Amino acid sequence: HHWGYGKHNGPEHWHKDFPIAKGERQSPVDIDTHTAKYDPSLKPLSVSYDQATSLRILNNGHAFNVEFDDSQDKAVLKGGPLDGTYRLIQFHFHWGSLDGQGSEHTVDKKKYAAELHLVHWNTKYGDFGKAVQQPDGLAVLGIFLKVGSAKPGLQKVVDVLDSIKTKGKSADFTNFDPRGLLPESLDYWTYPGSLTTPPLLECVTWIVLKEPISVSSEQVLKFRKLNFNGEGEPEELMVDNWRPAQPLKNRQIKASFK
Ligand SMILES: COc1ccc2c(c1)CCN=C2c1ccc(S(N)(=O)=O)cc1
Ligand SMILES: [Zn+2]
Repeated sequence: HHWGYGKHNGPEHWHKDFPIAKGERQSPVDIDTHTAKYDPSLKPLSVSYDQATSLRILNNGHAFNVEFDDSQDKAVLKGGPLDGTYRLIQFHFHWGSLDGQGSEHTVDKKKYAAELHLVHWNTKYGDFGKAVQQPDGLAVLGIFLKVGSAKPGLQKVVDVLDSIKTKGKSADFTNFDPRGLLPESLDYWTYPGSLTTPPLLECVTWIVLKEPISVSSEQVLKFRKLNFNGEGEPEELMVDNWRPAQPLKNRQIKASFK
Protein backbone atom coordinates (compact mmCIF):
# COMPACT_ATOMS: atom_id res chain seq x y z
CA HIS A 1 0.00 0.00 0.00
CA HIS A 2 2.47 2.55 -1.31
CA TRP A 3 1.82 6.26 -1.48
CA GLY A 4 0.40 7.69 -4.68
CA TYR A 5 -2.21 10.09 -5.97
CA GLY A 6 -5.45 8.03 -5.62
CA LYS A 7 -8.44 8.07 -3.22
CA HIS A 8 -6.91 5.68 -0.76
CA ASN A 9 -3.21 6.61 -1.03
CA GLY A 10 -3.11 10.24 -2.28
CA PRO A 11 -2.09 13.50 -0.64
CA GLU A 12 -4.71 13.44 2.17
CA HIS A 13 -3.30 10.15 3.40
CA TRP A 14 0.45 10.95 3.25
CA HIS A 15 0.58 12.35 6.78
CA LYS A 16 0.15 8.88 8.31
CA ASP A 17 3.49 7.55 6.97
CA PHE A 18 5.03 11.00 6.68
CA PRO A 19 3.74 13.20 9.54
CA ILE A 20 5.86 16.14 8.29
CA ALA A 21 3.05 16.44 5.69
CA LYS A 22 1.36 18.66 8.35
CA GLY A 23 4.63 20.55 9.04
CA GLU A 24 5.38 24.26 9.18
CA ARG A 25 6.99 24.65 5.74
CA GLN A 26 5.19 22.33 3.31
CA SER A 27 4.92 22.76 -0.43
CA PRO A 28 3.37 23.67 -2.78
CA VAL A 29 1.55 26.85 -1.83
CA ASP A 30 -0.71 29.35 -3.50
CA ILE A 31 1.28 32.42 -4.50
CA ASP A 32 -0.84 35.45 -3.64
CA THR A 33 0.81 37.94 -5.93
CA HIS A 34 -0.49 40.99 -4.16
CA THR A 35 0.86 39.82 -0.75
CA ALA A 36 4.32 38.81 -2.07
CA LYS A 37 6.80 41.62 -1.45
CA TYR A 38 9.55 42.80 -3.85
CA ASP A 39 12.93 42.26 -2.27
CA PRO A 40 15.53 44.64 -3.66
CA SER A 41 18.24 42.76 -1.84
CA LEU A 42 17.83 39.59 -3.86
CA LYS A 43 21.00 39.39 -6.03
CA PRO A 44 20.38 38.38 -9.71
CA LEU A 45 19.51 34.71 -10.24
CA SER A 46 22.07 32.73 -12.19
CA VAL A 47 21.08 29.58 -14.11
CA SER A 48 24.16 28.08 -15.76
CA TYR A 49 23.23 24.96 -17.66
CA ASP A 50 25.67 25.03 -20.56
CA GLN A 51 27.64 21.97 -19.41
CA ALA A 52 24.66 19.95 -18.05
CA THR A 53 25.18 16.26 -18.78
CA SER A 54 22.03 14.07 -18.67
CA LEU A 55 22.38 10.37 -17.98
CA ARG A 56 19.07 8.83 -18.34
CA ILE A 57 15.27 9.25 -18.15
CA LEU A 58 13.24 6.97 -15.57
CA ASN A 59 9.54 6.18 -14.86
CA ASN A 60 9.55 5.88 -11.08
CA GLY A 61 5.84 5.15 -10.86
CA HIS A 62 4.84 8.68 -9.82
CA ALA A 63 6.49 10.83 -12.55
CA PHE A 64 9.48 10.56 -14.91
CA ASN A 65 12.90 11.88 -13.89
CA VAL A 66 15.55 13.39 -16.46
CA GLU A 67 18.83 12.64 -14.62
CA PHE A 68 22.01 14.24 -14.57
CA ASP A 69 25.61 13.34 -13.86
CA ASP A 70 26.20 15.62 -10.87
CA SER A 71 29.76 14.38 -10.14
CA GLN A 72 31.44 17.55 -11.46
CA ASP A 73 30.85 21.26 -11.07
CA LYS A 74 28.36 21.65 -13.93
CA ALA A 75 24.77 22.91 -14.25
CA VAL A 76 24.45 25.19 -11.28
CA LEU A 77 21.96 27.54 -9.83
CA LYS A 78 23.14 30.42 -7.68
CA GLY A 79 22.23 34.03 -6.81
CA GLY A 80 18.76 35.16 -5.95
CA PRO A 81 17.85 34.00 -2.52
CA LEU A 82 20.56 31.38 -2.50
CA ASP A 83 23.78 31.47 -0.52
CA GLY A 84 26.54 29.69 -2.51
CA THR A 85 26.01 27.15 -5.29
CA TYR A 86 23.45 24.45 -6.01
CA ARG A 87 24.02 21.65 -8.52
CA LEU A 88 21.38 20.15 -10.80
CA ILE A 89 20.63 16.46 -10.19
CA GLN A 90 17.29 15.82 -11.97
CA PHE A 91 14.14 17.38 -13.36
CA HIS A 92 10.61 16.06 -13.55
CA PHE A 93 7.06 17.36 -14.07
CA HIS A 94 3.66 17.26 -12.44
CA TRP A 95 0.62 17.41 -14.72
CA GLY A 96 -3.11 16.97 -14.99
CA SER A 97 -5.73 14.76 -16.64
CA LEU A 98 -7.06 18.00 -18.24
CA ASP A 99 -5.38 21.22 -19.34
CA GLY A 100 -7.18 23.11 -16.55
CA GLN A 101 -5.18 21.50 -13.73
CA GLY A 102 -1.79 19.92 -13.11
CA SER A 103 0.47 22.48 -11.46
CA GLU A 104 1.40 22.22 -7.79
CA HIS A 105 2.00 25.90 -7.09
CA THR A 106 -0.87 28.16 -8.05
CA VAL A 107 -0.81 31.89 -8.78
CA ASP A 108 -3.78 33.75 -7.28
CA LYS A 109 -5.44 30.31 -7.24
CA LYS A 110 -4.79 29.76 -10.97
CA LYS A 111 -3.75 26.23 -11.86
CA TYR A 112 -1.50 25.68 -14.87
CA ALA A 113 -1.54 22.55 -17.02
CA ALA A 114 1.76 21.30 -15.58
CA GLU A 115 4.80 22.30 -13.61
CA LEU A 116 8.51 21.53 -14.23
CA HIS A 117 10.80 21.06 -11.22
CA LEU A 118 14.57 21.34 -11.71
CA VAL A 119 16.07 19.95 -8.50
CA HIS A 120 19.44 21.11 -7.20
CA TRP A 121 21.46 20.33 -4.06
CA ASN A 122 23.66 22.75 -2.07
CA THR A 123 27.25 21.85 -2.79
CA LYS A 124 28.30 22.78 0.75
CA TYR A 125 26.80 19.37 1.77
CA GLY A 126 28.73 17.18 -0.62
CA ASP A 127 25.88 15.22 -2.27
CA PHE A 128 22.12 15.06 -2.46
CA GLY A 129 21.76 12.54 0.36
CA LYS A 130 23.47 14.73 2.96
CA ALA A 131 21.80 17.87 1.54
CA VAL A 132 18.36 16.47 2.36
CA GLN A 133 19.34 16.40 6.06
CA GLN A 134 19.65 20.23 5.98
CA PRO A 135 17.18 23.11 6.03
CA ASP A 136 18.97 24.78 3.09
CA GLY A 137 19.90 21.56 1.33
CA LEU A 138 17.91 21.94 -1.89
CA ALA A 139 16.78 24.57 -4.39
CA VAL A 140 14.00 23.73 -6.83
CA LEU A 141 13.43 25.89 -9.83
CA GLY A 142 9.74 25.64 -10.72
CA ILE A 143 8.39 26.55 -14.13
CA PHE A 144 4.74 26.54 -15.13
CA LEU A 145 3.50 25.02 -18.39
CA LYS A 146 0.48 26.28 -20.30
CA VAL A 147 -0.97 24.69 -23.42
CA GLY A 148 -0.49 26.68 -26.62
CA SER A 149 2.50 26.70 -28.94
CA ALA A 150 4.85 23.74 -28.80
CA LYS A 151 8.13 23.96 -26.89
CA PRO A 152 10.68 22.62 -29.37
CA GLY A 153 13.25 21.88 -26.67
CA LEU A 154 10.75 19.56 -24.89
CA GLN A 155 10.17 17.26 -27.86
CA LYS A 156 13.16 14.97 -27.22
CA VAL A 157 11.66 14.20 -23.80
CA VAL A 158 8.17 13.66 -25.28
CA ASP A 159 9.48 11.22 -27.89
CA VAL A 160 11.33 8.95 -25.41
CA LEU A 161 8.26 8.52 -23.22
CA ASP A 162 7.00 5.65 -25.35
CA SER A 163 10.04 3.58 -24.11
CA ILE A 164 9.37 4.20 -20.39
CA LYS A 165 5.72 3.85 -20.67
CA THR A 166 5.70 1.90 -17.36
CA LYS A 167 7.08 2.09 -13.86
CA GLY A 168 10.78 1.14 -13.56
CA LYS A 169 11.62 1.56 -17.25
CA SER A 170 14.54 3.82 -18.15
CA ALA A 171 16.28 4.91 -21.34
CA ASP A 172 19.66 6.40 -22.09
CA PHE A 173 19.15 10.12 -22.52
CA THR A 174 22.40 11.90 -23.19
CA ASN A 175 22.95 15.37 -24.38
CA PHE A 176 19.54 16.65 -23.27
CA ASP A 177 19.94 20.40 -22.83
CA PRO A 178 17.61 21.81 -20.15
CA ARG A 179 18.26 25.36 -21.42
CA GLY A 180 15.59 24.55 -24.00
CA LEU A 181 12.94 24.41 -21.24
CA LEU A 182 13.46 27.90 -19.82
CA PRO A 183 11.23 30.92 -20.48
CA GLU A 184 12.71 34.30 -21.45
CA SER A 185 12.34 35.96 -18.11
CA LEU A 186 13.90 34.87 -14.86
CA ASP A 187 11.48 36.96 -12.74
CA TYR A 188 10.51 34.73 -9.79
CA TRP A 189 8.86 34.27 -6.45
CA THR A 190 10.72 32.56 -3.64
CA TYR A 191 9.85 31.02 -0.25
CA PRO A 192 11.11 28.23 2.07
CA GLY A 193 9.31 24.92 1.61
CA SER A 194 9.57 21.20 1.08
CA LEU A 195 9.66 18.32 -1.34
CA THR A 196 6.11 17.89 -2.75
CA THR A 197 6.28 14.06 -2.72
CA PRO A 198 7.01 11.75 0.18
CA PRO A 199 9.20 11.94 2.20
CA LEU A 200 8.12 15.63 2.03
CA LEU A 201 11.38 16.84 3.60
CA GLU A 202 11.60 20.53 4.50
CA CYS A 203 14.87 21.27 2.76
CA VAL A 204 13.86 23.40 -0.20
CA THR A 205 14.34 27.01 -1.22
CA TRP A 206 11.64 27.32 -3.90
CA ILE A 207 12.25 29.62 -6.87
CA VAL A 208 9.07 29.72 -9.02
CA LEU A 209 9.33 31.59 -12.30
CA LYS A 210 6.53 33.99 -13.12
CA GLU A 211 6.64 33.41 -16.89
CA PRO A 212 5.22 30.05 -17.96
CA ILE A 213 6.52 28.12 -20.97
CA SER A 214 4.04 27.07 -23.64
CA VAL A 215 3.84 23.43 -24.67
CA SER A 216 1.47 22.02 -27.25
CA SER A 217 -1.62 20.00 -26.47
CA GLU A 218 -0.01 17.08 -28.28
CA GLN A 219 3.09 17.27 -26.03
CA VAL A 220 1.10 17.18 -22.77
CA LEU A 221 -1.21 14.49 -24.22
CA LYS A 222 1.86 12.25 -24.54
CA PHE A 223 2.69 12.85 -20.84
CA ARG A 224 -0.78 11.53 -20.09
CA LYS A 225 -0.08 8.23 -21.93
CA LEU A 226 2.42 7.22 -19.26
CA ASN A 227 1.36 4.68 -16.65
CA PHE A 228 1.62 4.64 -12.87
CA ASN A 229 1.74 0.85 -13.27
CA GLY A 230 4.49 -1.53 -14.21
CA GLU A 231 4.61 -3.60 -17.39
CA GLY A 232 2.03 -6.40 -17.42
CA GLU A 233 -0.16 -4.67 -14.81
CA PRO A 234 -3.54 -3.11 -15.50
CA GLU A 235 -3.50 0.35 -16.71
CA GLU A 236 -3.77 3.44 -14.53
CA LEU A 237 -2.76 6.48 -16.60
CA MET A 238 -0.12 8.73 -15.00
CA VAL A 239 -2.20 11.89 -14.64
CA ASP A 240 -2.98 14.27 -11.78
CA ASN A 241 0.35 13.57 -10.07
CA TRP A 242 0.24 16.94 -8.26
CA ARG A 243 -0.10 17.79 -4.59
CA PRO A 244 -2.55 20.63 -3.91
CA ALA A 245 -1.55 23.86 -2.18
CA GLN A 246 -0.70 23.57 1.53
CA PRO A 247 -1.05 26.09 4.33
CA LEU A 248 1.38 28.98 4.12
CA LYS A 249 1.69 29.16 7.95
CA ASN A 250 3.00 32.81 8.03
CA ARG A 251 5.95 32.25 5.68
CA GLN A 252 6.54 35.17 3.40
CA ILE A 253 6.82 34.89 -0.36
CA LYS A 254 9.30 37.35 -1.90
CA ALA A 255 9.24 38.67 -5.47
CA SER A 256 12.38 39.32 -7.51
CA PHE A 257 10.63 42.01 -9.61
CA LYS A 258 8.61 45.21 -9.11
C1 LIG B 1 19.00 10.78 -5.44
O1 LIG B 1 18.32 11.66 -6.33
C2 LIG B 1 17.04 11.86 -5.96
C3 LIG B 1 16.27 12.72 -6.74
C4 LIG B 1 15.03 13.01 -6.24
C5 LIG B 1 14.43 12.61 -5.05
C6 LIG B 1 15.21 11.67 -4.35
C7 LIG B 1 16.48 11.33 -4.81
C8 LIG B 1 14.76 11.00 -3.22
C9 LIG B 1 13.21 11.04 -3.21
N1 LIG B 1 12.82 12.48 -3.34
C10 LIG B 1 13.27 13.12 -4.46
C11 LIG B 1 12.49 14.22 -4.79
C12 LIG B 1 12.98 15.36 -5.41
C13 LIG B 1 12.20 16.45 -5.74
C14 LIG B 1 10.84 16.49 -5.43
S1 LIG B 1 9.85 17.97 -5.75
N2 LIG B 1 8.51 17.65 -6.33
O2 LIG B 1 9.70 18.59 -4.42
O3 LIG B 1 10.74 18.78 -6.68
C15 LIG B 1 10.29 15.35 -4.82
C16 LIG B 1 11.11 14.25 -4.51
ZN1 LIG C 1 8.21 18.00 -8.20
